Amino acid sequence: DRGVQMLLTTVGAFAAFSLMTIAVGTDYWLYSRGVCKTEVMTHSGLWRTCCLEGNFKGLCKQIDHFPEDADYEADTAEYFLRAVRASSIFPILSVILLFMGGLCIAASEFYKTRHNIILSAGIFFVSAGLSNIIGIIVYISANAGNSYSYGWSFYFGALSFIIAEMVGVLAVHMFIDRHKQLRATARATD
Amino acid sequence: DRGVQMLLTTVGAFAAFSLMTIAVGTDYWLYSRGVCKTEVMTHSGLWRTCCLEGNFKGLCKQIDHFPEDADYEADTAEYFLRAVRASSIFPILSVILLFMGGLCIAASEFYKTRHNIILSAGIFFVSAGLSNIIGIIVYISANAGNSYSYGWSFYFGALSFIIAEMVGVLAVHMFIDRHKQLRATARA
Amino acid sequence: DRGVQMLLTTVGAFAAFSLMTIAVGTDYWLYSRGVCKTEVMTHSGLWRTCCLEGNFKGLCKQIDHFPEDADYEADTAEYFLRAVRASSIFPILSVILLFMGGLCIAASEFYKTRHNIILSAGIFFVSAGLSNIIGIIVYISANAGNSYSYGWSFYFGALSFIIAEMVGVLAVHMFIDRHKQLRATARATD
Amino acid sequence: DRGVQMLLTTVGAFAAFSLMTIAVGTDYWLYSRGVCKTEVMTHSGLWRTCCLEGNFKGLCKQIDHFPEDADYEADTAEYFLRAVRASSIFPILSVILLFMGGLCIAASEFYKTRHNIILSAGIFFVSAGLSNIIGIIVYISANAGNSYSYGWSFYFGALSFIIAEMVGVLAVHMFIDRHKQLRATARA
Amino acid sequence: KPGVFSFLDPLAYEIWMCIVFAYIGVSVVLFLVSRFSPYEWHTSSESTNEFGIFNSLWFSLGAFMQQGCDISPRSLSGRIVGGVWWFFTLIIISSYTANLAAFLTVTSALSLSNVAGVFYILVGGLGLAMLVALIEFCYKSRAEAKRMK
Amino acid sequence: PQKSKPGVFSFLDPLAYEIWMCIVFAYIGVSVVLFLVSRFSPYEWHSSESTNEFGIFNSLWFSLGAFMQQGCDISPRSLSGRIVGGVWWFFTLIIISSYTANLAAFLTVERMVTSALSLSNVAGVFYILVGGLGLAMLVALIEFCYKSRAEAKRMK
Amino acid sequence: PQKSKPGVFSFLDPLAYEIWMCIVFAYIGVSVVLFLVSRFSPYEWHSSESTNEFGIFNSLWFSLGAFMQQGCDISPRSLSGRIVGGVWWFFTLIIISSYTANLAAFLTVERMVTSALSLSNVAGVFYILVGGLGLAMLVALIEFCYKSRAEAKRMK
Amino acid sequence: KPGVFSFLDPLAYEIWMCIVFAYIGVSVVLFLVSRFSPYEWHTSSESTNEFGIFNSLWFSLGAFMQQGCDISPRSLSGRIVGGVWWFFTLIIISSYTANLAAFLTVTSALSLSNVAGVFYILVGGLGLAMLVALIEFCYKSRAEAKRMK
Ligand SMILES: [Cl-]
Ligand SMILES: [Cl-]
Repeated sequence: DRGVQMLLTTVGAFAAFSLMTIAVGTDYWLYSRGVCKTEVMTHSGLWRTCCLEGNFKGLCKQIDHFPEDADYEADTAEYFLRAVRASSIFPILSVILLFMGGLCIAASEFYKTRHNIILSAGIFFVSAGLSNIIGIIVYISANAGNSYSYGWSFYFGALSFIIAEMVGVLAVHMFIDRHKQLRATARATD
Repeated sequence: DRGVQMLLTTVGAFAAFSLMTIAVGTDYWLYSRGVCKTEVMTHSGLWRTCCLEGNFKGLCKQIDHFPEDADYEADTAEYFLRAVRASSIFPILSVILLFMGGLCIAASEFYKTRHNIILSAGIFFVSAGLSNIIGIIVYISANAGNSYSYGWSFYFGALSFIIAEMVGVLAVHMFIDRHKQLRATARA
Repeated sequence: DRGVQMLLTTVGAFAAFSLMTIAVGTDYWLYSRGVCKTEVMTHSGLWRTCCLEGNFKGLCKQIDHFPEDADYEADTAEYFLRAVRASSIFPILSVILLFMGGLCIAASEFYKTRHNIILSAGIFFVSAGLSNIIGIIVYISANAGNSYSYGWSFYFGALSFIIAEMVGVLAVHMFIDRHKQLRATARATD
Repeated sequence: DRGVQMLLTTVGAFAAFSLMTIAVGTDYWLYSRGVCKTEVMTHSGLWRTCCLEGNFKGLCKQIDHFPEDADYEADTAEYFLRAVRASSIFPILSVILLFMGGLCIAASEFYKTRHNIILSAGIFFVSAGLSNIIGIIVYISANAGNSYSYGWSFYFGALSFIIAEMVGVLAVHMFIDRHKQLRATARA
Repeated sequence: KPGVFSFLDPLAYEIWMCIVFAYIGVSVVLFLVSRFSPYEWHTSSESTNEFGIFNSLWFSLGAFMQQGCDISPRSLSGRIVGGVWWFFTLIIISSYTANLAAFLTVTSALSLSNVAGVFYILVGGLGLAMLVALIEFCYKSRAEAKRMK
Repeated sequence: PQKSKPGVFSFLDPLAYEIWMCIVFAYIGVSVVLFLVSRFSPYEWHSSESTNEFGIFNSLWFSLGAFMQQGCDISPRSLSGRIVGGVWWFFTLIIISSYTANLAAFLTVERMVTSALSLSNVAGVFYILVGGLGLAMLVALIEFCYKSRAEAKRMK
Repeated sequence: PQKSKPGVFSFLDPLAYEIWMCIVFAYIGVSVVLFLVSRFSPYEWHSSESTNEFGIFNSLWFSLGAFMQQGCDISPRSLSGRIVGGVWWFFTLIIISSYTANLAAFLTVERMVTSALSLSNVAGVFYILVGGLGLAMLVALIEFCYKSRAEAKRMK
Repeated sequence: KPGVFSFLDPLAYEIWMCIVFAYIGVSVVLFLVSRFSPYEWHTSSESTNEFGIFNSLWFSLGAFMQQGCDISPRSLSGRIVGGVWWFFTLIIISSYTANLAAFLTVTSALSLSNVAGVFYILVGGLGLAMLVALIEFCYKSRAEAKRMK
């Protein structure tokens, strides 16, 4: 079943990484009323907003992450939230951590003797899920700061978080199984 | 006592089935003010409403489950609630589950070796109680769609739920005891 | 410590009975503004109200437990509360139960072999405390149904409840000790 | 390590005593708006208020603990709170308890056989922390009698409370270990 | 004019009745899913859990009463029952508290006349418990006496 | 004529004094009845110990925990004990909900004789807490001292 | 144009849908992290069993109990597990207080499309409960059936 | 404009600071009254209770958080500490909930922006916990290194 567990871990890691990468790259995060010219229904992601339907359909414009005049930067929380949202540092960090976990899984497959690689993969997947959570919260909060809906990229990211957490649990289970087998073999040989 | 427990289970099953059957078929679920022709003290059940006083006493009229005069249609969820109330699907399901639990009790009575029949009877009675709960909630919620009181058919249904739950507990206890005896025989 | 426990039980039983009897008999339950003629400061108990100070000091009048006109005998809770308050059935029942517990203790002193008398005394004292609680609640509720204070008879009743509960605990402890000694003697002799 | 634990306890005791002593004697408990003669940004301590800016900068005036101009006396409870605040009885008691706990710590160096001295030091430090808490609450409540902020003298007292509690925990641990060793030697 | 049981006002009478019915149903279902299977019994044999019908009723009451108990379901079906009962309890108790705050804010101190009903219920429950304990003790004493003969 | 701030013990304001007295009496009565129904019967006893842990001190502790919405490490197992526990739980639910409905509003009533709660408004809560701590310390110390003396009497 | 009564799922009204989604995600993440910090280290392991009972299923159960203001039969003992539990407890306190502040008012909002709460206003709470019961029954039955089949495979 | 930590608004900053101080003091006093006496230790010897400083802090946090824990004080002084902490927790948490209900009704659904701060704290705590665990693991692993040479 260990082989089945490894296959599930690899498939889930790849699926979560692909879903997160597609969610970050694509721009179907939010359907809302707005203007894509640089008010009609538009779909927007982390970087671009594009009109759908109408006569200007297909035109995309970069999202203005630092809007409004007079640039009221007296406070720090608003500027920090705007900067974090503009960089999208947490979704990209989740993507990077998912890639690192997949790399750790592959390296452990190559080695099959250093159990700490499995633990590192599990830690990477759990941290990727946490980064996904933080990025989702930051994105929604920045959207708050007029009927809207969430697109399939947003739910791709949510499913990526779910799958990353499941794969992290599986990797921790494999690490525990490896150490238990090592202890049992040590007991048997002595 | 296995015989006493079986007798109590059978008596409770019959009593709960009779109480739910009477509650479903009688017209004393609620007392309110209304008309039994085409405002006066009236008693209603699941299907018909009958006037209690006045000149039109004793005349029963079928309940308008989908009125088109003071409501003229409504939302989809409200229509679904009205359909569930009109069919009385959950009280009737409770009656059917109580009947099937009683038949399971009888089948186990003439099938001593089959222990899973006791378990089936217990499951049927517990599910009958749950269906009783759902039917009660559906009926009360549909009535919400200014003085009213519940009649003895409603409380007959409530008592049927209580007795069905107790009989389910007794049946599960009998099943547990039967498997205890089986494992004791296996050990010895 | 058995003799000390019995002495404490007897002293507490007598004290609680005396305090409850004084509280029920005396009329310093409530100081409030009112009229003792059949508005000045008056003191009232469970049966009588008497003016203090002024020129009509010392005159006592029986409390009107069924006041108001038109005799609105429509509901049942108000009439029941008024009747229970007028009879003072619960303070008197607490007095009777305290007397019964003291009698049980005295009877158990003569016998010293029937342990169920100690248990009966403990049950009587606990029930007397419960009756005291119910009577206090009924009295306060009927008073509710304009600045007032509670007199020393009220606090005599409260202290009677406290002492009755303590004596009930002591009596249950003595019953437990007697049964434990019986079991230990049975084990030793067999 | 017994020596390391004793060194940490001594260092923490001295640090907490110094922090509370500085907090009691300094005049940077609060920053507010007031007058240091007989409205301007100013800093206040337990005893004196000094103007921070303006023409009257650098002039300290004793705090009017019982004002009779804009308050014209108060209730008994308010007077008691004002007296407790004016005496600074609880911060000073915390200082005294920290000092006495430090002396208890030092006393055991030449009284290594006496274990109750460590327990006394721990009790003194814990009580000093509790007195710190009471003094902080009294000071804040008396200040309630529209902008302000607390200065480093206030947070010096807060840190003194934290360190006193930690040193009390360490002293109790040392006492427990000493009695552990005593019972181990008694066993063997 | 609020009665002695005006503390039940924030919820309708149908809500209280259905709360009782739901409590009974949840207790029965918890006991059933905990004890019906012979595979939960180890070798009279003993169960792998303590969730008999009486203990199931106690656990359900404790969960609804914001108190808890000394046992907790461990199987999947038992934990499903417990979690759904927890959700029901959270919603219902929160609704009762919010509606009770609304009812009370119609700041004057609460009078004893508004809680006399709950005091009466408490004392009646204490008396009932004492009666039950006394009957159990008397039955056991009679059993011992007839055994000694 | 300045507005009178709530007192140091203003946390008792939401309930009348009679309610507090009856709460204390009900707590005592429930603890006593729980101990009685848990410990009186010799058939609950096995040197010899009880089948349950509900002595008078433990019953008082359990009742206090139930009223404080906290719980403890023990729970009644018998029918009579569970009746006491359940009725006390219902009483606690009703009383605590009624008390905590408007507690913050009761803590800031300025009297002639939305804002954040201030420390003053809850200062009395802290004092009692610290008092309790001090009391407990004293009690612990006394016990230790007592035992020490006894050990001396055992060492001679 | 009659006023629209709250839906069956009106108990979700006090919080936005995004809050509910983030609550589910936070619950999953906290359970996973608690299991990880409780079970990953071989030094927490003694056939061989762990020093603690915080497997993934038990971690999910503990997290659900903490969020439901209920508790369970286990509690984290290690530093990291207690950090997880304490931060989840703080989150639960904040979120549950915010949700239950105005729940009854949210359950009776008549919309354009003090009174006792009616059964209809909480009917959706009951249905789910019964649904859960049914689901649990099904699950239990399935397990039994499965085991029965396995027993037959053992009997051959 | 409420910030990300607007859920702390119902209580003043001094109240939060004194809550932290009181929590520390209660935990320390509970540990002291539970463990200082050699008469509470039985024969390294073991204590009659599990109320070390770490477990005392855990018990105090659980009591304040409306969650509880797996241990409860049994001595008189420990139960005095626990009961007074229970009283403090009841008053303070009830006050916070009442003032938060007042603050939130200044019925519109709560937005994620109003609570996002608490989410941040949660995630931060999780990260911290993981870090701690990893650190501990490393400290054992390197130890095993010097245990394998
Ligand atoms: Cl984009
Ligand atoms: Cl009189």
